[PDB]
Order: sequence, then C-alpha cells, then structure tokens
Amino acid sequence: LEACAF
Amino acid sequence: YTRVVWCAVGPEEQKKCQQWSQQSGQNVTCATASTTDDCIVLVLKGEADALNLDGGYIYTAGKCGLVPVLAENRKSSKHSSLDCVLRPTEGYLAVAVVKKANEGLTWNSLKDKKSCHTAVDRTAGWNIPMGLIVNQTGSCAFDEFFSQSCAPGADPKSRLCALCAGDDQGLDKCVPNSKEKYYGYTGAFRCLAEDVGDVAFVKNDTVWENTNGESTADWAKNLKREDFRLLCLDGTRKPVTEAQSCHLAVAPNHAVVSRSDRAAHVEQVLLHQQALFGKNGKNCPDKFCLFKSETKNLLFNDNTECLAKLGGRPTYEEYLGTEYVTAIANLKKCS
Ligand SMILES: *[C@@H]1O[C@H](CO)[C@@H](O[C@@H]2O[C@H](CO)[C@@H](O)[C@H](O)[C@H]2NC(C)=O)[C@H](O)[C@H]1NC(C)=O
Ligand SMILES: *[C@@H]1O[C@H](CO)[C@@H](O[C@@H]2O[C@H](CO)[C@@H](O)[C@H](O)[C@H]2NC(C)=O)[C@H](O)[C@H]1NC(C)=O
Ligand SMILES: C[C@H](C(=O)O)c1ccc(-c2ccccc2)c(F)c1
Ligand SMILES: *[C@@H]1O[C@H](CO)[C@@H](O)[C@H](O)[C@H]1NC(C)=O
Ligand SMILES: [Fe+3]
Ligand SMILES: [Zn+2]
Ligand SMILES: [Zn+2]
Repeated sequence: LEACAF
Repeated sequence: YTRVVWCAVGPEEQKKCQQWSQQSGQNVTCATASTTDDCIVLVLKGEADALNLDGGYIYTAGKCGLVPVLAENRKSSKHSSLDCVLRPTEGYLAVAVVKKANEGLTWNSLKDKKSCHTAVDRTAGWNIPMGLIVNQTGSCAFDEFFSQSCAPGADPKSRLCALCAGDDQGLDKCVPNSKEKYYGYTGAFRCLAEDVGDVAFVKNDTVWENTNGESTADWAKNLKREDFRLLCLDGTRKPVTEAQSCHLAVAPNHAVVSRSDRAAHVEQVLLHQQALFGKNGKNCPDKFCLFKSETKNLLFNDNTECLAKLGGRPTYEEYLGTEYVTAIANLKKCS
C-alpha cells in the first residue's frame, strides 16, 4: 500500500 | 539538449534499441537489463532515462517516483479527426482465452487447469485475473490455484513456472523477458495455441493479431479464430468477436515512464523520434520502424500507431485509475 519495492 | 538513454529488457530488445540508437544519430542510446524491474532500478538510479511499461509495472515504477510521459495509442475503434498524438487513449480489453475444442472449460471451472500468463505483475496476464481469482476464492493461495502455469517472473522451481520453456537452448526458463518462449502477450497466446496451457490471460488484440494469417510465424500461421473462445465472468463462453461483452477488465494502455526531472526532455525527444520512425514516419519503413518487431512487441507493442500526449499531467495513480490501483494494492496484500 505504501513504499517503493526497491 | 541531452541524449535520452532508453532501457531495453533482454537481448532482443537491446538489439532493436541499438538499431534505433544508430538510426537516431545517438539522440537515443541504450542501457539493457534482464527484467523490467531491473530497468526501473536503472531509471531510479539515473543510469537510464525511460522505457515503455505495462500498467502493472507503471504501478511498481510510480510507487518509486517515476511518472507517465506519453501513452501507446493503437488504431481507435471510432473515427476521429484528431491527430493520433492528441487523441485520448482507449484502454485495451483483458481477456481469458481457451480453445473451442476444450469444451466445458469456463471461468468457473478453472481450478486445477494449466494457465499461460504474460508475466507476474502485468495487467491482463496477472493483476486482473489473479486479483479476480483471489477475490472469488477468498484465498491468497493463488499459487496453488492452477495445477501448473507459465507465469514469467515467478520462482522457476515452482508450479507457476512449470510450463515455461526458456530459450532455444532451454536456458532462462521463466525469465520475464522475450528470451522465454512463452513470455508476454504473444508468448502466452502461443502457450495456449500449442496446448501447453488450457487458458491464456492476454488481451483482445493478441488473439486477432496472431490468427487468420495476421501472423506468418510458424506457430501462428495456421491458427484460426474460430478455434478459440473467450471466457466471460458470468460463466459463458463466447467467440473472440465478442470481447466488448466478454472481457475481464479494461486495462490502461502501456506508457513511457521517466523520472520527473527528465519527463519533459523524454517527451520532446520521443515526439521527434516518432515523427522519423513511427507510423508514416519520415524514415519508416525505409530506414527503421520504432513500432515494428516481427510481432514480438519489442520496446513498444507492434500495434502502436503513435505515442500520445497525456491529458491533465496525470500522476501514476491518475493514469492507472483509482479502481485498478486499489485492485493491485488488494492483490499485493497476498504476498
Ligand atoms: C479486438 O482486437 C482487434 C485487433 O486489434 C480489433 O480489430 C481491429 O479493429 C480495428 C478498428 O478498431 C480495425 O480497423 C482493424 O483492422 C482490426 N484488426 C484485425 C486484425 O482484424 C477489434 O476491434 C478488437 N475488438 C474489440 C471489442 O475491441
Ligand atoms: C478484489 O476485491 C476488493 C474488495 O472489494 C476490491 O477492492 C474494492 O474495489 C472497489 C471498486 O474500485 C472500491 O469501491 C473498494 O474500496 C475496494 N475495496 C477495498 C477493501 O479496498 C478489488 O477491486 C477487487 N479486485 C478486482 C481485481 O476486481
Ligand atoms: C489513462 C488510461 C489509458 O488507457 O491510457 C486509462 C484507460 C482506461 C481507464 C478505464 C477504467 C475503467 C473503465 C474503463 C476505462 C482508466 F482509468 C485509465
Ligand atoms: C538529433 O537531435 C537533434 C536535436 O533535436 C537534431 O538537431 C537532429 O536532427 C536529431 N537527429 C536524429 C537523426 O534523431
Ligand atoms: Fe499489458
Ligand atoms: Zn467492461
Ligand atoms: Zn491530476
């Protein structure tokens, strides 16, 4: 739902 | 001005990009990575500028700050006086396709069958059908729904990669790039055409473009539309002429993404490049055609008429649409 995957 | 550094996914796309780069007098140059996620990382680091992405990858890129720049626009169903570059995009129809001879396979009997997907995390091949299946089964265990699949990008030892075939030498099984024989729209449709899978999750155009002599490729050249059916969500089966009434979803068109700070430059360079190499471009077909790749949809879909300007300088959420973004977020709660 929130942050960059990297 | 600066050169624009495109990111190519896998060696076939790299080959095409290098031809584009030669033809453009290095106004465009090429970085290459093995997967679309890795290209998104090169762009985040500033080591490439841009690439064109399916909507599911636009979601990954947009959560990381990259923005949509121009969208693919294919031939539109309705006449329009508008120039392709100013025409609003009409999404594409995600569909579930089976062989007509596989009688009695419907949406409601997909459990334990063999499936063909464009790749994990793509719109029609994965997010829309697996999102619907998690919802309808009330279970996150989507990795045990089909008996076997080809879902490029999944673990290669898992049942989700058991049908994948890799490259000529049988290496790179399940990698999510054009080296995997069953990657992408045309690879997943081939997986169904060859009866490796019972069902393929692709888009409407894929079926039409690879049947009835529209493709001269060996695996496609004999396929007849009438030998395929679409699966509708109410459990019926229709001919592939009926996609407007038997689809899983309407998907946002693939689009070019970049960092914000390079979006305006990427946009300017691309509008000039398609004027040279696009459909009716000054140097296409004589020198180079940016939206051809012998049906293999390398860098852009081969059915692209142009890249078109976006309305309302949209964020990635606005370009994907709230409904789809919320569907992806729900699905990614599973894993
Ligand atoms: C499903 O996809 C096909 C292929 O893109 C569509 O057929 C094309 O439609 C355009 C007009 O919209 C024609 O002018 C092309 O000649 C058609 N192509 C082929 C290969 O036959 C078809 O319209 C799409 N169906 C739906 C419901 O969108
Ligand atoms: C899977 O189900 C969830 C739960 O209903 C869907 O999420 C909803 O989508 C609607 C329509 O956009 C919204 O009004 C709701 O707020 C969403 N609910 C929740 C809990 O987030 C999702 O659209 C479904 N997935 C698919 C692919 O259809
Ligand atoms: C912007 C994008 C595109 O095709 O380029 C796009 C396309 C389609 C939709 C859309 C969403 C629900 C029903 C019908 C269409 C949407 F919200 C966004
Ligand atoms: C390279 O780009 C520059 C600046 O837009 C332009 O002057 C030149 O014509 C371009 N050439 C090609 C071949 O893309
Ligand atoms: Fe797609
Ligand atoms: Zn619909
Ligand atoms: Zn806005």
